[PDB]
Amino acid sequence: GLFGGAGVGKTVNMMELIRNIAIEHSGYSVFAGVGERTREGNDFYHEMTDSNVIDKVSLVYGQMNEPPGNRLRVALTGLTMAEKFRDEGRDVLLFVDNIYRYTLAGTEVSALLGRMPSAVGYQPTLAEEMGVLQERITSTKTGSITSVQAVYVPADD
Amino acid sequence: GLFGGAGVGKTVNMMELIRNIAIEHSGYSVFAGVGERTREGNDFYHEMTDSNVIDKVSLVYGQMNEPPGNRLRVALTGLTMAEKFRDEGRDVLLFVDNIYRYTLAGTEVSALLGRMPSAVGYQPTLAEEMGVLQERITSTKTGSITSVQAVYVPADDLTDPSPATTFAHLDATVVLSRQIASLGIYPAVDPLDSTSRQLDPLVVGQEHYDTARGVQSILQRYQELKDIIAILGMDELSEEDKLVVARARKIQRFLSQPFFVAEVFTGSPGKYVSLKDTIRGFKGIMEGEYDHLPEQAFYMVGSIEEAVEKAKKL
Amino acid sequence: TGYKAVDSMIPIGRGQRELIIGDRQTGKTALAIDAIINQRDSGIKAIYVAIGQKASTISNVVRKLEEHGALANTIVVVATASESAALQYLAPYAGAAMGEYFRDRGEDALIIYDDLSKQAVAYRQISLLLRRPPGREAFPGDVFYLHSRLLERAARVNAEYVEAFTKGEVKGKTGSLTALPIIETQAGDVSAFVPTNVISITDGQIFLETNLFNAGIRPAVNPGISVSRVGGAAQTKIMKKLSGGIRTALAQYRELAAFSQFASDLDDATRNQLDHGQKVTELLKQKQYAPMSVAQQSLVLFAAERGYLADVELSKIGSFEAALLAYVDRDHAPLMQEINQTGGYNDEIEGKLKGILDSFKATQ
Amino acid sequence: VNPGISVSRVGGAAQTKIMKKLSGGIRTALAQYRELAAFSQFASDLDDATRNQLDHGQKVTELLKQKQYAPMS
Amino acid sequence: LDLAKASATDQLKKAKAEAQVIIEQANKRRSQILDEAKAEAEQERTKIVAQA
Amino acid sequence: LDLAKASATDQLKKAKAEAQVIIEQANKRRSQILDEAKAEAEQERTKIVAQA
Amino acid sequence: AGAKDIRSKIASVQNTQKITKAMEMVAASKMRKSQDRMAASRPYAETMRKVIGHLAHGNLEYKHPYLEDRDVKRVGYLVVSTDRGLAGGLNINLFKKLLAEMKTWTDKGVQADLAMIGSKGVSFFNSVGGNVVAQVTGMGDNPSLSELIGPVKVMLQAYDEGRLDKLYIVSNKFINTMSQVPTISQLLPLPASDDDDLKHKSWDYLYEPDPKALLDTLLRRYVESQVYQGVVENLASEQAARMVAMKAATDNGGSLIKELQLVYNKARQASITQELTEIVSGAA
Ligand SMILES: Nc1ncnc2c1ncn2[C@@H]1O[C@H](COP(=O)(O)OP(=O)(O)OP(=O)(O)O)[C@@H](O)[C@H]1O
Ligand SMILES: Nc1ncnc2c1ncn2[C@@H]1O[C@H](COP(=O)(O)OP(=O)(O)O)[C@@H](O)[C@H]1O
Repeated sequence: GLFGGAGVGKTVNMMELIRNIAIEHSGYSVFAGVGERTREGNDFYHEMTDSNVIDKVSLVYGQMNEPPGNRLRVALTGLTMAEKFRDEGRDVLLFVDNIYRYTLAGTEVSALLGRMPSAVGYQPTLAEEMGVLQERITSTKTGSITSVQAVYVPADD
Repeated sequence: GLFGGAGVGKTVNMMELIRNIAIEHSGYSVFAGVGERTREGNDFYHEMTDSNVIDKVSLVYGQMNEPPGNRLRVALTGLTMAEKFRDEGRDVLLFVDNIYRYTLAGTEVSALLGRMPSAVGYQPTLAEEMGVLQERITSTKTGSITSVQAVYVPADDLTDPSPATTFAHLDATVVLSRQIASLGIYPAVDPLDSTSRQLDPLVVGQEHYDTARGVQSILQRYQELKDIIAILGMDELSEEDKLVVARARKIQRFLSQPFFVAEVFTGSPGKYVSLKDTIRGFKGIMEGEYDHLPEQAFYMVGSIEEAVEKAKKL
Repeated sequence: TGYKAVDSMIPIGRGQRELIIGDRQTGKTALAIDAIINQRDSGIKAIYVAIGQKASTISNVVRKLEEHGALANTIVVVATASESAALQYLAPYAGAAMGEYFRDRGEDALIIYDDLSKQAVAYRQISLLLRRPPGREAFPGDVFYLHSRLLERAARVNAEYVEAFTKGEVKGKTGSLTALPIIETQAGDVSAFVPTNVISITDGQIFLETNLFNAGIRPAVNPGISVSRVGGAAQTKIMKKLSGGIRTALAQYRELAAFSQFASDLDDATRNQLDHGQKVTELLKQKQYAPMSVAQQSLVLFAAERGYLADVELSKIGSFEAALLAYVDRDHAPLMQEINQTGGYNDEIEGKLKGILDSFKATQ
Repeated sequence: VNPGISVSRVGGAAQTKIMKKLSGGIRTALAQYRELAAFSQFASDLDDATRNQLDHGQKVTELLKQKQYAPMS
Repeated sequence: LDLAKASATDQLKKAKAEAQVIIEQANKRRSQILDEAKAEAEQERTKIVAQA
Repeated sequence: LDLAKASATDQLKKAKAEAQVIIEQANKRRSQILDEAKAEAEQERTKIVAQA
Repeated sequence: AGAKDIRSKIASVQNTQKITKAMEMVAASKMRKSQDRMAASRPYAETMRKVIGHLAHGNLEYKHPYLEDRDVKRVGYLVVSTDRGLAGGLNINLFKKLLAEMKTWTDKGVQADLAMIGSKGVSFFNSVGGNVVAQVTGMGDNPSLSELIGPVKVMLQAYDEGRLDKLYIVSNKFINTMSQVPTISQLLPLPASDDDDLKHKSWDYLYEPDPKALLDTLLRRYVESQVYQGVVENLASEQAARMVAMKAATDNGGSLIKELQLVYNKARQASITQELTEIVSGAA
């Protein structure tokens, strides 16, 4: 869990992670995001040049207007990816964007079901999806299945 | 708009409303009863007759027993009739009350209609009715129609779209309240929120405009003081507070006023009260000028002098 | 925007949507009205929308429209008390239609939507009318998508609008779309799933305090309860420069406030925190109708910059003698040409700021 | 944990002459060092009553804590 | 003493009157400015509602 | 010397003081007028544009 | 709670009643030590008057300097004032009656001269205005005659100088433990004790000096230790009603606890109510 406000050099330190997870660590350093600001995402392509090391991680993005399934989709294919990296032994360590997008995302999900959803209509099993989640991320046999844990603050609940 | 449920003096306040109404009446107008106490209509009507007043004014009469179909029924009669008058009499004017009867009727109807009641039961779309009619009314080129009305405040439920939705259509909001009743003021109502949209500090000047702003403050002033005064008693206060609460009991009381119609409800008639004086004494207690007159003399006060005539005697 | 503080709290730029909570019968429509001062003055591309509208408010409103110098600087179609719950939902959809002919024009598109609840319970009496189980308040939860699709559009000027307008006959160019939110509720209730999720989407959130204009202070709003993300980045170098101390008295004054909590607790230092806090509090105001000069930006930077912290410290002399400094502009306001021209921090000016304060001695 | 706010049906019912008998006076005395501490701050000068109690109960109170992975003989 | 307080006195009050005059210059100066403003404004208005 | 000096400074001071006091008062008058005048011009434009 | 409020709140009312209960206790021990201590200061002043007469029968045949106290220009005055809080309202009782007496001197119209002791009425008569040639303040609980010295010969001038004919002397006291005596005196009277000045000193006391000196300074001693006693009793009153008010404030919050009992209890019922409401509604 990552709690901190601003001025992180999170992109800087990410370059230290390039300088680490890519460099000072070998294990395949992947990351992904969703729900950003358009040209500010393009400015994270600018930053992608700042680190320049963007080559470690495919660029796959949500752009939050993406519908709820669209918004909530990318992960398990992400496991078709660590199905390389960790599975590739080059330990999958992939940076993890957005919980509020994911928390609220599963909310909009079980809502759309009209089902008895989780409390306050959230995704009932979203937590079980966390059991599947950490269930995915382990220093593995294959390669350490690792993830940068930082949350779109589910309203910083 | 006239808020308050009935029992609030929504009508009994509306009594003096008929007094000074008459005072200013001087127009071509008509009115009618709805969901009303019967003999109220009987002898009240017999006051119109007593006033010989029914001349310009025909009255349908609804009673508390009425049919809902009757209740909401008299509406379209209002429609066609106004079509007659406001056009015809370019003077058209009326007053009314207790519509929460009608609106409510629509609510019950919704599910009764098998229609989805609105959320928590109203006529599902009933606001459509609301701004439909509030729409449907105008002081017209056809003719200017001055009018006013009440509805039962839903046991004074504000979020009640009766009150909630109501805040929309009305130009100036009113409340017949237990507050000045809790205050025991001759009014027995809650103004403090009421907005006169016509009050422009240009228009008002700062006579009325300024005096008013001082009200907003002093309101917040003694209002605020309520807190810690409650806490420790009021001892901890700087005395200036006591100046505020001073003009609060005093001047606030002074607002409470003789009004001629009081004679009925309050066996004694009070006094018509002119506004220039209101600016005057407004200065006086604003000055705390007298400062001697009891809040009592101020309570139910006549004018500044009348309350100052008090201040001599009282 | 018509308050000096308008900019001062949170400047911005094209592409942005900030919520401002609002107050019933407080002006927060009439305050909300009081906004457009600089906008009609802006004579720049904007839009606004209304549903279920009131013909009186319509009429007198128009009266202001002519009163508003521009009245043509932007257009609005009108939807009244009969505008369909459908149509209610429709206007937000509607704006983009030719709004492109600015945004696509690469011009700033800009819009204003209000009474969005009308679109919501519009979808409610729709949904119950649809006999369709909606979200709470009988309206479907589409507001997410409804304001996903709806809320998406705002596009700050950017040239991967390379097809915007002429496509791109350049027009290779920067589609600017600045969004104008309207946030109000009875009590301003965020528990609305609308106010919840919608609240999230906000690129700024301003709480309006009924308190100031309630006790009457003409500008009423709730600061810091008002929080907008765009901020004084758009405050130009001086506006950038001088804009700092705000939350300070929001602290300090209010911090000074805390001292009262113990009857007779104060300190001369804290007394200075009610001198700046409370007296500098006495400084600020914005009217029922307030324009803002932004050459007034200087007017701001005075109190610290000039001795106006002390100078004419009397609110009598603050309002009065300060207005008499507006005189000193009448006396001397030659360079303000080059100033509002400039709009940026340069000490070279700041000399003229001190000697300005001398004219303020002359201006009392 | 909450001190006797945790309330077991069984308790010293199973406790022995040392345990039941010898070990008795706990929780109320606890409430003491608690309650004895209680007034101390606002109204002050707790005598060696509370000192010699609250602290004695604060001292013994200190002797209470048993870390994770601590069984007790 | 005499020399000092004297000079200070005279220069002081002289300075005083000068100042007062200055205030007057600014007074009907900016004030007259106000009047003229009134006039021009008037013109603009007549124009406006004429246009109406 | 001493009492003299005292009165001299004190005086020329005070004289300056009332002097400016008046000056500001008058200036306030020129303002007051030019205000009233401004109001008048307003009234004029009003009527003109109107019957126009 | 209540909803989020009435209980967080009402609990704050618990912190309240509790807090001010600890106040009742604190200000109680305060009261006990306050009078208990407050009783001490009589002994040598008592002696002073006693003997003062005792000789002063035969001895009184000589001269009285202060028989006028100060000469008549002012009828003087004296102020003591609060170094602390929670005691009571002798700001109102004493400061009220004080302002009153002032009006009586205006009625007289003769001059009057006051001196602040204590902080508060230093700030009353500061605020309320007046003439305090000396201002003393806030010695705390410790009456000290030597502390009084600077004040002692502060006043001793004008009085000795004959400036302030009579004077005004105001001292709180605990009239009972319950009853608290705010007192105010016409000071700079000739205190005029002729009592044991009835019986010619029957033990003919060889007097190393002449009397009138000891009249001045020793008199200062008598009235002074008198002052230590009187202000002490002012402290008796002080911490007494301190404990009192402390208790009552400890009381107030209960009613609130009742109301919040109606928001958490009544709005408890209400929460239950909506629970039923949308329980049904979403439950359809
Ligand atoms: N900045 C302001 N200072 C003082 N009064 C203001 C201000 N803005 C608007 N008002 C006042 O508000 C009144 C109109 O109230 P209005 O109905 O606009 O309140 P409201 O706050 O808009 O309610 P809502 O926002 O729900 O419509 C006008 O009389 C106007 O003077
Ligand atoms: N101005 C007033 N003076 C005295 N009593 C009033 C006034 N206004 C309202 N009331 C009180 O309100 C009570 C209810 O009368 P009614 O008009 O039937 O209330 P409502 O209209 O709310 O039913 C009356 O008994 C009356 O005493």
